[PDB]
Amino acid sequence: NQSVVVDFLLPTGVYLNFPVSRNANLSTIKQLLWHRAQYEPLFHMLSGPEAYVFTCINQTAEQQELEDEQRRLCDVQPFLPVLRLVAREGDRVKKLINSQISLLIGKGLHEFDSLCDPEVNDFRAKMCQFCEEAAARRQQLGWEAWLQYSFPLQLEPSAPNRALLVNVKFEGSEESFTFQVSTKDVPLALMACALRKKATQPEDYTLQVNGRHEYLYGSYPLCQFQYICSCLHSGLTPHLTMVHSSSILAMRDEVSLWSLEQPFRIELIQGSKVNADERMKLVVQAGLFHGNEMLCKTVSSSEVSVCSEPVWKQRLEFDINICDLPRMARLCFALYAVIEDCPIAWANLMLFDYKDQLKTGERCLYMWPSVPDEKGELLNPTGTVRSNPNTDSAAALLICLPEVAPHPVYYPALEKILELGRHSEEEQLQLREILERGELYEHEKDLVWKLRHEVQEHFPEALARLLLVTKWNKHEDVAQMLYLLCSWPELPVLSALELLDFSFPDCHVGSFAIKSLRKLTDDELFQYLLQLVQVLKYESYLDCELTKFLLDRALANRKIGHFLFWHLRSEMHVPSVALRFGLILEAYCRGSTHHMKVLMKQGEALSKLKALNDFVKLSSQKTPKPQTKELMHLCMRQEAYLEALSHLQSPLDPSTLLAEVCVEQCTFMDSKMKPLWIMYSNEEAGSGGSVGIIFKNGDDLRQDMLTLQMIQLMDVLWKQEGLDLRMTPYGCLPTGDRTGLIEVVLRSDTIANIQLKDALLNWLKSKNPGEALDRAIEEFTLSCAGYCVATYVLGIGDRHSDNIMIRESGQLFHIDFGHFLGNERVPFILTYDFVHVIQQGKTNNSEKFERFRGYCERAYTILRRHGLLFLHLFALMRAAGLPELSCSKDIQYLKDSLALGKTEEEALKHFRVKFNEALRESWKTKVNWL
Amino acid sequence: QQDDNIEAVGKKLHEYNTQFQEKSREYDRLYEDYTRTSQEIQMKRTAIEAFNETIKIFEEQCQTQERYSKEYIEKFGNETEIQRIMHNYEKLKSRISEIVDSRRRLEEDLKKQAAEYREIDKRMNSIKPDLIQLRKTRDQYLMWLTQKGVRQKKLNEWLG
Ligand SMILES: O=C(C1CC1)N1CCC[C@]12C(=O)Nc1ccc(-c3ccc4nccnc4c3)cc12
Repeated sequence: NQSVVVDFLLPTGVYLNFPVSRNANLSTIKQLLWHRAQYEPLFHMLSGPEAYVFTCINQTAEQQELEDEQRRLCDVQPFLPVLRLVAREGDRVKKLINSQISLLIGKGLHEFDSLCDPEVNDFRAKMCQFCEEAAARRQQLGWEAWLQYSFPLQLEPSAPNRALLVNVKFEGSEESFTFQVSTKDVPLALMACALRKKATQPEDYTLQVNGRHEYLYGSYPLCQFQYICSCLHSGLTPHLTMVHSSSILAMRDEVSLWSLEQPFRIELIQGSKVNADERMKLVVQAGLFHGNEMLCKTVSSSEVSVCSEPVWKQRLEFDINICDLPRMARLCFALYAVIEDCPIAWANLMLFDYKDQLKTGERCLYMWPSVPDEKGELLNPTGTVRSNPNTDSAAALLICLPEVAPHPVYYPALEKILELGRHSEEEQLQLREILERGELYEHEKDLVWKLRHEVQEHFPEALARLLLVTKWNKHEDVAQMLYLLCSWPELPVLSALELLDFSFPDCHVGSFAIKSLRKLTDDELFQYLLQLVQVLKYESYLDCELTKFLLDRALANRKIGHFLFWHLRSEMHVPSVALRFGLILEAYCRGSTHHMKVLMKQGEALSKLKALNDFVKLSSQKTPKPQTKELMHLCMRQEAYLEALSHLQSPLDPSTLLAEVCVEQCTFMDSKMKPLWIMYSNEEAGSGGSVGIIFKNGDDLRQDMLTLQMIQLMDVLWKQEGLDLRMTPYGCLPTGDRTGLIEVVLRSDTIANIQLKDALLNWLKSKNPGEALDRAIEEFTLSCAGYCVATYVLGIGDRHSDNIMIRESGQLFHIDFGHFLGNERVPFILTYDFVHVIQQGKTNNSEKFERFRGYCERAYTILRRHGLLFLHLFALMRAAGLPELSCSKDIQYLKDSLALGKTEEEALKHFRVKFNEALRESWKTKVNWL
Repeated sequence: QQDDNIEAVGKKLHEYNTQFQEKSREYDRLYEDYTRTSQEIQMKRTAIEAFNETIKIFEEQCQTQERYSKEYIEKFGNETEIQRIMHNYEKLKSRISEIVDSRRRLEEDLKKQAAEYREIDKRMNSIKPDLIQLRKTRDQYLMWLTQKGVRQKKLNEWLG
């Protein structure tokens, strides 16, 4: 029901308990409280209502001063209905942000303090300072810079000389100007024209794509802008708005290590809260690692008897001296259960801490449970270094690092490495052969190591090969390798992407990789943002270069920060990254107060949609669809719901405004998880006046995102070389635990639906009558090619009429990418009914059909040229632990799909055969129906 | 020096594969419960923190009531204002006990769900040997049939 009894604690010590409406804002609750407090003792002592602020305990267990009193008690969602009156005192700005961050990032800030961890304490101090400075600095500079930050340009991958008409208006005025300008006119010239036409000075304006935060500015012609290019293509008139600089200011405003030759050792002491077979015995297998490489042979404990609290009190000694241990040395445990084999659990530990100090004394590791995979390896060196946050219930291994020296010891500084690393026709042929044309063989490894000065001089791109041949168990070899690395020439982006892989743990390698990624444009960095976030799971320490780099780009570009926020926020349920991701989101937030407000609004919409979908899920199983639909409308229409779901920036595109929910057009889909189909209005021109979002809850959307990201990357690579295959790379955004959003492509239907012989061909006639049909067949042709190559290369099977869609424009696109990388080889696939439409209804139309074959072939050719980029991006995504992208074989599938082990012509000849066979297979499939 | 028929080994491949797929689905169900239970325990631990923080402000209010009342309440001939102040303070004290009672109730749930967590992980760790043995066995039989030169399409139909 509506009302809730609320406990009120007054600053005099007096206590009131009366009921209030869940829907009542805190301002309304102040008045009712004062009205009742006057009939209670010590009233006269109190100051006025406005002299106090309500304090509650929110859902994240923190105290929150509720400064915004236009908020409903039900929105505030305090732990128990308890409100305390306190003074408005001290830094109210600091107290409000700290409270908002906690709610926004999911995790409460207090949970960072509770750790009593210097490494967390130093990360928060250093990174929050850096983000606050960058945001203060940002507040100084001029509306243009701030517009570049807030609303960076959406350009066609250009970054035809026709002329067309453009509707223009001014800010706060119903009247408008239509007039022709050139496709190649820069945007200032459009501004000057509407200024003179207003009168019948212009650099203190900008052009807003209206109903949107998409602005047109800078030295770029009209056709290079996505809004224009989109408008040109459809033949629709762009609609703009002139906006005065002052209106943009309105928005802006509101002992040495190498001396220790004694071998490295631990005391294994005790296990804890172990859950195992009483009949069996327990073993702890231990090993040292640097990336994937064993630094020495593994060593085991004795077989102690299975119990909750097993005790070893054993010493484990390793075939390596302390002086040999590289910076990123990693001690890796697994608790095994044996008779007289069961991996129980595992835990890894860095030997040097975040300040470079060799660790000494008792350390208590809270283990992660082992999963059985195909590889079935003994230890799990790729695993996280962070301790399991379930510290009360989770298994644990107590061990003791020994006191190796009277004074504490650090890994040597850079200068001391340069010192040790300074002092050191025929063979060119064996090296050339080995490098030029992936796993090397130990005979090759010692040659590459010998001719390593030759690799830096003649094969700079082979740095990665050289780093693996290096013997990281020998400090001499490490010192020599790092000496070269400091003088190594800058590698291109493609090479640097490879160096972010787990095989390269050393901080000087990550540093060097990031140095070479600093040349990324914001556009290109956007294409790899998903892979760069997953790579953080391989990081050892919290303060790392890749984190600083990502916060630098997030603070300088608001779009990058938006998608950085959501990639991190959607994994805050995941215990292994919650802490790391939480700290980055706190720092991000402190450098991004404006966007905090946008993300707060988006977070509450999603919270309401989760609650809404959970209602619809239940009802579906209780009652038929039309009355569930009408109950969903009733629930949405409630003041709180409707306000939460209205007037927010799209999480899918912050420049898009989801303004007015269209309740009667809202529904849900008949899929398992009953995903909600939410419709919205806006102040846009035409097609974009109406927009839709699918809120999905219960499925993993990460597979679809990766797939759509890769189709988006393919489209850019294709468009970059002057081929537009009319793709539909719709937005997909994970937002939470098995939760995210999908952008509805409107004026589209599934092929099954439209087929209710020339049923597609008719549907295109009815949507493109008369002289529009030739365009619609070309849209279909070009898109069909693109999605034929795309699904082939990625290995996406299970493609049918229920998961393939046509746009009224004619464009084909795919949905619900469940599978990829074969999860046997998926053949290249031609569907007869698509060949039918391509041929213009004719049995035989060679002219057209060859053009479709070239589109497919040109497309397949452009992806092979960029195939290493696909491999490197896929290699980093292994960090995400998707079922279908686990291992070298899943990577191998792309090398074979793109045929990267074959010459360009050989590849193109093999593709042709597969093409031809798929055409012959096209006939035999269609012949079997009723 | 270097230390049965195909249809029979193919039958056992089919069996062992079926047993393996079944034991994978079983383990998978437990790993949902393990993950779900880990998310619930964590939520209960933060809710316990939320109780503690709620009680902390009630005990500050008591402290406030006793300090702020005393230095005032010497003004006695209103024995009437005094009983109102005390009864109001007894009303506050009475409400802490309800909150304490609720926090204790939640502490008992978590004690139970901590034990469920430990059982899931126990049952998970007694299924792993079966699962792993059943995978390695499945793979031994594939390797044998491939060596014997059995065609991929006969293997495919035994794996389904
Ligand atoms: O089910 C509905 C109504 C209940 C909401 N509808 C309304 C139009 C046709 C249809 C339909 O009957 N089946 C179906 C399947 C998929 C999409 C669809 C449409 C657009 C997308 N865009 C991106 C990603 N996925 C998309 C998926 C749309 C539909």
